[PDB]
Order: sequence, then C-alpha cells, then structure tokens
Amino acid sequence: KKISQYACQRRTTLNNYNQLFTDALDILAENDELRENEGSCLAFMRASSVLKSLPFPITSMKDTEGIPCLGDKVKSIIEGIIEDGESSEAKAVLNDERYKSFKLFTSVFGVGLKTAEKWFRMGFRTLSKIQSDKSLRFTQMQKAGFLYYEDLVSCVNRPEAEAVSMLVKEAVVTFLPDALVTMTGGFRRGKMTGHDVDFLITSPEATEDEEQQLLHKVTDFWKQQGLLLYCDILESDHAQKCFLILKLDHGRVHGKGWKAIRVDLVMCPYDRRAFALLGWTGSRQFERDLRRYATHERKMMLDNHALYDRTKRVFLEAESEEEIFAHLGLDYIEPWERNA
DNA sequence: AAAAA
DNA sequence: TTTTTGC
DNA sequence: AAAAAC
Ligand SMILES: Nc1ccn([C@H]2CC[C@@H](COP(=O)(O)OP(=O)(O)OP(=O)(O)O)O2)c(=O)n1
Ligand SMILES: [Mg+2]
Ligand SMILES: [Mg+2]
Ligand code: NA
Repeated sequence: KKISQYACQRRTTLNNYNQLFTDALDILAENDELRENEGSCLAFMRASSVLKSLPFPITSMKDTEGIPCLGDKVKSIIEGIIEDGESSEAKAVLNDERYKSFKLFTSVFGVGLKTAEKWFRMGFRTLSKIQSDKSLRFTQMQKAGFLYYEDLVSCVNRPEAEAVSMLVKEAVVTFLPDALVTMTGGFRRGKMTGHDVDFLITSPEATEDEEQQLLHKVTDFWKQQGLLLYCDILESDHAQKCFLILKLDHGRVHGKGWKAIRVDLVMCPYDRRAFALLGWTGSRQFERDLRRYATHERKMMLDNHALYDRTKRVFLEAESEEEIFAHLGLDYIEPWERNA
C-alpha cells in the first residue's frame, strides 16, 4: 500500500503510535512559524501529519522506507529519537528563550505572532509582568484573553462541548426554528478535548437578511443573559462568522460556578452546507491537503463555499461531504479519520 | 524542508 | 535546478 | 491601521 503525501488520501484516527516523533516535529514546525520560515514549517507539519496516520510505531529507520513527506532533515530527527528516545533539535527549541516566550504569549487570546514578538523585544518574559505594566495598551480581545486566561488555557472537554451545543441550539432556534446547528471542528472529528467549540449554522427557509441578522440576534440574547464575555462578528472563508467567549454555568455540564469557553459560530447559505461542513470539520492539515490535491491532481478549486472544475469551467454541486469526495476522485474519509 | 515542474 | 507549499 | 480572530 503506497502511502499518499496528501492527508485527504490517508485515514488519520486519534490513536497515534508515533507521538514521540510527532511531538518533536510539532515543536520544530512551531519554531519555524515563529522564525517566519513558512516552507520549513509546512514540511515539518506534513511529516508530523503522515506519521500520525501510521497504523504502527516507527521502531527502526527501515520502517520509514516508502513513507512520503520524510526528507533527509526529517529522517535525521527520526534517527535521533530512535537512538535515545529524545530529539536534540526539539530539546534546543524547548530551551530557546524566543520560543518559550512566543508559546507563553500567544497562549493569550488576542495575542499573535506580531504582538508576541513586540513584547519579547520589549524585554517581557512573563504574563504577570505584561498584565501589571502601566504603559502597555491592550486591545479588547487581549483584555478578555487575560481576564479568562486560566479557563481558556485549560481546554474544553466533551461534557462542556455538549453543554455549549445545547446553549447554541437553544439560542439559534429562538430566532430561526428550522435552523440546523452542527458542531464542527475537533469535536466532530471525535476529539475528547479542544481549545474551542465550533458550530456551523444553516437554515433551509431563511432569507438573505434573516441569515445576516441571526448571529447579531443570538449574541444580543446572550449579552442580555450576561453570558457574552467577548464577541467579534465578521460580516459576510467569506461567510459571516463570530469569535466568542461564553459563560458556561457548571449546572449545565453533566469555585466561581462557571467556565469561560471559546466558541466560534459560522453561518452559511443552505445550498453550500456540504462545502462549509467539510471546510469547518478540519483538521487544518486535512483541509490544506484537500485543496492542494484538488488543485494539483484534479485541476479543481475547493473552498468552504464551492468546488470548481478549471478544465470544464463549471461549478460542481454537492448535497453531502460524500459527493464532494466523489467529485474529487477520493475515497470517503469519515470525520473521525480526518485528524491529520 | 519536501516534492513537483 | 526552480517553483510550490490552502491562491 | 494593524492586528487578531487562523
Ligand atoms: N488554519 C486553519 C484553522 C481552522 N481551519 C478549519 C478546519 C478546522 C476547523 C476548526 O478550527 P480550529 O478550532 O482552529 O480547529 P480545531 O480542529 O477545532 O482544534 P481545536 O479542537 O484545538 O479547537 O476550521 C482550517 O481549515 N485552517
Ligand atoms: Mg475548534
Ligand atoms: Mg475554531
Ligand atoms: Na493566541
């Protein structure tokens, strides 16, 4: 069986037999993201992804024969881990002051690569020193990121994700009773934890205006209940979406009595719900490779809204994810097998 | 950093 | 070798 | 007026 270089042609389940290798490759990838080396970052993410798909652990260099996305640099890293159970390259990154600061600072909601680099060059090394500084000015996103830091840093579990699903569905059906709400992201792929809870909302009978107002109505409703801790709505991925922080009462889940949860809502037109569901189910790596496969192997363009055939100069229709896979000439990969 | 063009 | 990497 | 939310 020839392992494909594309995550969309691999079944990647949550039982990872090569976490010793992939934890090291994930660290090296993250460091290349920080050093703005996009190419080397992507090569380590693809190597890590292919090893996550293996149905067995790598125990010798012979085991890497025929595996794609493993060049000489990556094979040197694997060799070193086989040697003593550790990666000297990943260990050097874990001890690097810039890397430590970037991981720590970007762990705050509202802090990305640019702000983390700025704070590092200002001489900041701890979150306590950043928060207590009287000259720094924080965005509304960063204020929320610091205020709900401990809750957001400890990730969401499945009872919490299910409790959030109930809250989202309850709010959405009050303004659109025919609306279909689907939990997407990691949790749809069978993950037991996640940094956030994502939802795809669609309605078969809503108007263009009704579709536009739903996220504003749902967030105003939560604001009135005192459950909206943060809200950023992006007007109509070109679909209308919102990045939220919701107050999840402990009583709803099967101290302060509540937990701050990162929630993302995406609203899409009913017809395009298969493309949106596919795009928002992920994983990130699965999505990139789906689009890369479509471009390089089928001369097709795929995105969260549509599938276009560049040769035939026609858009291809789909009522399900299965139909999208069939258009692309791919065997159907179940959501729990997309953990690339 | 790896594979395609 | 140069180009591409989710355009 | 970037910058984050990727
Ligand atoms: N750079 C990205 C980020 C997100 N997504 C898509 C696919 C994953 C989906 C979910 O967004 P995330 O929450 O960032 O992904 P995740 O699977 O849900 O991871 P987590 O469980 O940690 O939230 O959106 C993507 O295609 N590319
Ligand atoms: Mg998610
Ligand atoms: Mg998300
Ligand atoms: Na962040």
